[PDB]
Amino acid sequence: MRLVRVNIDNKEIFAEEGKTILEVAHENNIEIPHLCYDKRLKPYGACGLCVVEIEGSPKLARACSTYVTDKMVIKTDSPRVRNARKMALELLLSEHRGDCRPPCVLACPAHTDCQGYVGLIANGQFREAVALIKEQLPFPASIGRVCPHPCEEACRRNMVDQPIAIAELKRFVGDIDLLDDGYIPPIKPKTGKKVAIVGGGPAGLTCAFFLAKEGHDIVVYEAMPKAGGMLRYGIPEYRLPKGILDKEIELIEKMGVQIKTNMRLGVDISLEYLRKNYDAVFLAVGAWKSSTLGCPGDSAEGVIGGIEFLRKVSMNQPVNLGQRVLVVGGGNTAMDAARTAIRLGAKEVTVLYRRTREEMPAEDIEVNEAEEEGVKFQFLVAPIEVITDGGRVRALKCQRMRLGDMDESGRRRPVPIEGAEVIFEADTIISAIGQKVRVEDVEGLELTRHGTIKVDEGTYQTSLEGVFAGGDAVTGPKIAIEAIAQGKNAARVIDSYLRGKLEPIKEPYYVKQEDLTPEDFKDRERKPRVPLKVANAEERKNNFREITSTMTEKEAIAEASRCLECGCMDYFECQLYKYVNQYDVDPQRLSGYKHKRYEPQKHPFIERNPDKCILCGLCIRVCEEVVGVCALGFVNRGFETIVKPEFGLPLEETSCISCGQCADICPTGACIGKQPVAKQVPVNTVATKTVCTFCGMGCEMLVETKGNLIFDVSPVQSNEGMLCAFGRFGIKYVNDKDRILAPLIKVNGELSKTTFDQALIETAKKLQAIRASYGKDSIAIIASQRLTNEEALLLTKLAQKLDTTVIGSFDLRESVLDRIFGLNASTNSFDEIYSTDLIVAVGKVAENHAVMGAKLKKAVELGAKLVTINNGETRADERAIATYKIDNTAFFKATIKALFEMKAVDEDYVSKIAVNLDELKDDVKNVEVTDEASEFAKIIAGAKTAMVIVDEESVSDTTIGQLANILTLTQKIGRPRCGIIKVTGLGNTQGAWDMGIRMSKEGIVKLINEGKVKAAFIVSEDPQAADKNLGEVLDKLECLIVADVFLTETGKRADVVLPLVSHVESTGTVTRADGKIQNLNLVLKPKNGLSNLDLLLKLAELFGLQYNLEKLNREMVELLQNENKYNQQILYTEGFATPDKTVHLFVSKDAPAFVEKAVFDTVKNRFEKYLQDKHLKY
Amino acid sequence: EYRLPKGILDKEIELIEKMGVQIKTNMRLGVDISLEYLRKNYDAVFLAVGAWKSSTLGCPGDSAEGVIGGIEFLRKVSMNQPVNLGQRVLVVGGGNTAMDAARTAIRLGAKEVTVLYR
Amino acid sequence: DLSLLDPVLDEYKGEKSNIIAILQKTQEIYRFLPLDALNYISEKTGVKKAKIYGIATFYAQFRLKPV
Ligand SMILES: Cc1cc2nc3c(=O)[nH]c(=O)nc-3n(C[C@H](O)[C@H](O)[C@H](O)COP(=O)(O)OP(=O)(O)OC[C@H]3O[C@@H](n4cnc5c(N)ncnc54)[C@H](O)[C@@H]3O)c2cc1C
Ligand code: SF4
Ligand code: SF4
Ligand code: SF4
Ligand code: SF4
Ligand code: SF4
Ligand code: SF4
Ligand code: FES
Repeated sequence: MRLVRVNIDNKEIFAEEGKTILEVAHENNIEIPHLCYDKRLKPYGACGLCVVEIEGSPKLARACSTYVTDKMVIKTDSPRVRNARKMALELLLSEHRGDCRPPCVLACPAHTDCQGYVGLIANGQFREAVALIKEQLPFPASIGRVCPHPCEEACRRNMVDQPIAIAELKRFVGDIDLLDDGYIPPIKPKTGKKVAIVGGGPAGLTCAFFLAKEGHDIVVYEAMPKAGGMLRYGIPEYRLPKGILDKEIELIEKMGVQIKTNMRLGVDISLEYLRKNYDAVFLAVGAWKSSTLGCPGDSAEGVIGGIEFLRKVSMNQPVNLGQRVLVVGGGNTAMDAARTAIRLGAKEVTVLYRRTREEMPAEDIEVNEAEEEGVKFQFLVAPIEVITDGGRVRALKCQRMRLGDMDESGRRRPVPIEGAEVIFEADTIISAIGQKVRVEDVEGLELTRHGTIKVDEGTYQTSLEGVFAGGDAVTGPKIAIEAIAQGKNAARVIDSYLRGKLEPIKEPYYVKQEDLTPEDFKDRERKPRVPLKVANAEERKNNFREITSTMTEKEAIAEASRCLECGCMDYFECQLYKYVNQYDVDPQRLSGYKHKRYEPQKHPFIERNPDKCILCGLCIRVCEEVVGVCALGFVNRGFETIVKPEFGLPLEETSCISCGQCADICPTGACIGKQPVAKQVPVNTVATKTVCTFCGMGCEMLVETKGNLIFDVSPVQSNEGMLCAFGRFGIKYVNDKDRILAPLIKVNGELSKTTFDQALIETAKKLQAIRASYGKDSIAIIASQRLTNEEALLLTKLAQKLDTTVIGSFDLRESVLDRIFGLNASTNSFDEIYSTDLIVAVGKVAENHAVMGAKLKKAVELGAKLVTINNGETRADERAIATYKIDNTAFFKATIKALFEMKAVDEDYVSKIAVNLDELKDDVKNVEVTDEASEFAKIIAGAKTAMVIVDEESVSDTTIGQLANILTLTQKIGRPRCGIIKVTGLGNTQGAWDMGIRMSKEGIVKLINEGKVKAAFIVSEDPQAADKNLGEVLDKLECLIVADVFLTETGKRADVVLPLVSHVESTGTVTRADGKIQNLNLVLKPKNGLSNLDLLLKLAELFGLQYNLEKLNREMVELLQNENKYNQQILYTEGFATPDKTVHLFVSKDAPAFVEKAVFDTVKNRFEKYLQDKHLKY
Repeated sequence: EYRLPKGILDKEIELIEKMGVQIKTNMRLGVDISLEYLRKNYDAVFLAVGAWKSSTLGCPGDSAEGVIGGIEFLRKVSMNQPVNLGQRVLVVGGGNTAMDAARTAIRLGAKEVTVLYR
Repeated sequence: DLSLLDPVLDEYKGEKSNIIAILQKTQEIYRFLPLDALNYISEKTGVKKAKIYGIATFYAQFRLKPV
């Protein structure tokens, strides 16, 4: 080898020869875009995103294909490269039909993940929904109570029946969160920076919330006695109760924000003080100066500003109303003042607006409600004079006006009508025509002509350096969520400025669908919206009690289940979106004809969408090169190309095995794997690495969860990075709602729920009664093979405590390997498949285990020779040099005789290492050698190294023994790259056998039939469902105790049913088929709070066994060491494990080579039944 | 357990331990601890050992296998230790021990249990 | 019918690199490539079905609709 010297982005690198530029840049922390590149597949070159400029070459070179040479200067971000990538991304977007974020998210000024928390509500994850809200909205309940909800105006469900009640759902989850201890987001470590926020309103509190999250020291100066702003001294109590506001502000203060109330800028505190002792200052003073009437006599007593009147009312200060009140204005202030006056005892309240009803800035619902309460309205009327008699207002003279022409807004301009004047009798006049920023609070700042503070757009920075502003002080009076969005943006900008580099807010570019029409939703089911509970007008017009009430949990879930899921499910993991955000792409210039070919499918696991396919070919290349099924392919040619299954059939009708590799390799959400949850929702999940337990290959995986629900499973890029149907999709049983979480005991002949202590006591007493009455060896323990090593060891210990040697499993087959070699284990490891010379795959190795099929495909591609022995067709027969279809073990006897005849057996060494050779020769002396047996013997003899892969769950023990004999005769045992590997049927078969569970189904059934066994303790097995003939056998047991995840058909006939938890809720140790020890991590906490090991430890402590996880692990390690099996990659290197230390050659009579058996494990049987019902393969 | 559940007893003993009493279990007088040790390092010693030796039958053959003391049998049952019961059980006595043993044997699967009182 | 393809499949057997010729002969015989005929070819020659559909739809000379 040679070390090549390259230069990538002005950084000298010493890379290795034969590497692509992509690999070198990846290993040297240089980012190169790529969409059609995978490490396990040959280069394709379609997308053209990885183009880099190489000095000395005129054309841009693909980094996924070009190999680094010596003295190579590579520029991966030159303007030529940037333009090429931008053009490629624009071309890809021109044919893209998707929705990066739903219209509900885009319509919200704070850009709250509306679809996210709506879908989380529909799944029952209320705390996760609240946490998602608090990522952009610190006040879920308060804002949900008071918000015009523009998101519902943009909701796509408007095209079907009625927009989703997003505000109501947010209020519901906010109420749930506030009912218990509130949710505080994680706080970054203290940065030692102090920020001074002036104002305790939504903008200031939002800035404090999003700056304390960054670890800064936050102090909020508030002039009013209590924080809240116009959410407290504006909005009345019947619309927003102040207890909720107090609770939210207390939650904010719990984050470390110091709110100094009664501190006023310019009166108690000067701006110089803040600028001197604080790094940054954010002003959120708001518009706190109501506009004067603007007509003569506006200063007469009896005329009061709207916001001042509402502040006096909220503060419970004495106000001077009367029988007759008129409110001048049309905003929220006018309507709130009118309704407050109605509730404060005014007999007549009349609202005067200069425009008409249609141009009323107030919401229609508020106006209608006030009309129900008794507020009268006069439109097209504006004030011109205040008739005051003795210094107190007597009436007000208005000039009627009419809509003449257009205005600055462009809709319509009202102009006065000459000769039209009306006198309205007035005891109180509330001028609520709008509010302006108080000039005193904003001294020393440059003011916009409108009176608001002038700030630089995108940075929220005032004229003074280090002083920021936002909210109503900058934009004028708006809705509260706009102020919250301003506060959040200003907080992000202030954090950037504090870090040193000030960066203006950059709005991302989203792919959105604007061609949608209601005709696209003509097939969706119409569901009624959630009813709104509104208090009676007569009863509510007298008190300040809240009008609307929060929805119930059932109504909230039913409402959130109405969502159409408009946003892309791959938003958080789409790379096309990331790349189009990284480059200034202008898609409109190239937009044109776009295909619409998505048709819904019935596949329960994988959903394909042709409209988001960038035609990278990754799914086809991974189904053909790695999996080897070749169920996908290109269809048509040119602009009409589409990825389709075999003959365009549904994925279930093809040979697809539902591995999900196509969904895992797709970059742009065209192919996705459906989440195992009630409602699909695109969420940012957390991934934990664990081990699949559905067969002995022990594939590692990353389980991605959000809350207590599992949302996805991804393969680990260890080797071929592959998962089969089980590991990828059968993790759905963790979220299953049919799981039992509390024990059941038999009361009055029926199973009913109880406590764990009582159930375990009953179990112990029943077992003790059986042992006492019927003596020793009368209790059978039928444990599943998916339990950890510690649980199996504990079950063996408990069986010793019960004086019973019947410790076995219904999934266990009769052993042959321990009578030949000494140990029932695989001699070699999965790492020697690649380096062996010949592979003998016996049974349905590829069909049962798809990952092993991919491993064999890779090994044969690397140079190995494959010989498949089976009875029917196999996917491995394509690349097999020799294929044998057999049904009897006479084939192996004939092979042994052929080996002996050609003198391919070194009799001296074999007789030295293997006793029982004369009998084997005598046994094979009479069989007839066939052509197939002779060919197989020639192949075996001519191979330097040989590995025999045996599917233990579909191969009889006679075949295994005969193959062991063949390996021993040709001296292919105990050496590197030679041996026998058993692919066990379940996750921890090897560990269960090593711990002491070594009784097969037949022995236990026989013992029950003779009447020797009178009770059974079944741990997560389903004898009744899997086998009908066992139903009578279970009738012979006096007592049956079942420990299962689900209430199976065999748990319904038990006396005690104990609940188990999934394998993602239990930490421990499992053993791979080759003997490798792997760790089961804790992805989720146990749903009932008790793990399987905890339950079994409680039961054992009831018998006087003092154990824990560490002690059991130590005992397991000692047990493995005593058999010379611990951390040994190759077995029998020194000598065999038989007492003679020799091979006891397998001599027996002929028998069927392969067997078909059921699965007794509960979860695996359930998932296999599910796949059979859905007509899927695996 | 059907007359006094052990959870209640555990809760009461935990309440007692909450007062500052240190209960050293598995410590036996004369085997693990000598009386001199207690008399030397403690001001006062209070012995509450109780009557923990069941009376033998007092008839020839009382040592034959299949004859077990009442309190020892009940202790084995409570500790969930394996006892060698059978279809036929006779309890000799008339106290609380005899009745508890008879009812435990009935609940432990004995077909018929007969109590012999003089 | 499917027996009409029996001679062609017998002529181009032993190698899975002659699928385009088989498709052309099927196109000449049936005047189109029915999905049942493509299934029969896929079963007889041993080439994967997706490959057959791709090679068939690649060219404009092969049309999968009855005359
Ligand atoms: C009557 C009324 C009804 C409304 N109804 C709704 C509704 O139904 N829905 C909706 O979405 N929005 C509504 N709004 C709008 C919403 O209340 C405001 O737009 C929002 O609160 C703006 O908050 P802010 O932080 O910009 O300023 P504000 O909340 O107006 O004030 C912020 C804080 O600044 C403080 N402050 C002022 N001067 C100083 C100073 N010199 N020193 C220190 N602190 C100072 C004040 O004490 C106040 O606490 C309503 C507003 C009003 C007036
Ligand atoms: S596939 Fe990616 S780019 Fe396309 S809509 Fe979905 S998230 Fe956006
Ligand atoms: S804050 Fe208002 S606009 Fe935003 S999602 Fe909630 S109701 Fe809609
Ligand atoms: S249907 Fe759901 S995702 Fe679509 S706009 Fe409405 S709330 Fe958002
Ligand atoms: S899920 Fe089916 S189509 Fe996708 S890669 Fe696996 S076998 Fe191929
Ligand atoms: S569907 Fe297949 S070809 Fe299309 S983007 Fe996904 S992986 Fe690439
Ligand atoms: S091959 Fe076995 S270990 Fe791997 S994913 Fe499938 S069931 Fe799980
Ligand atoms: S061309 Fe190299 S990743 Fe696409």
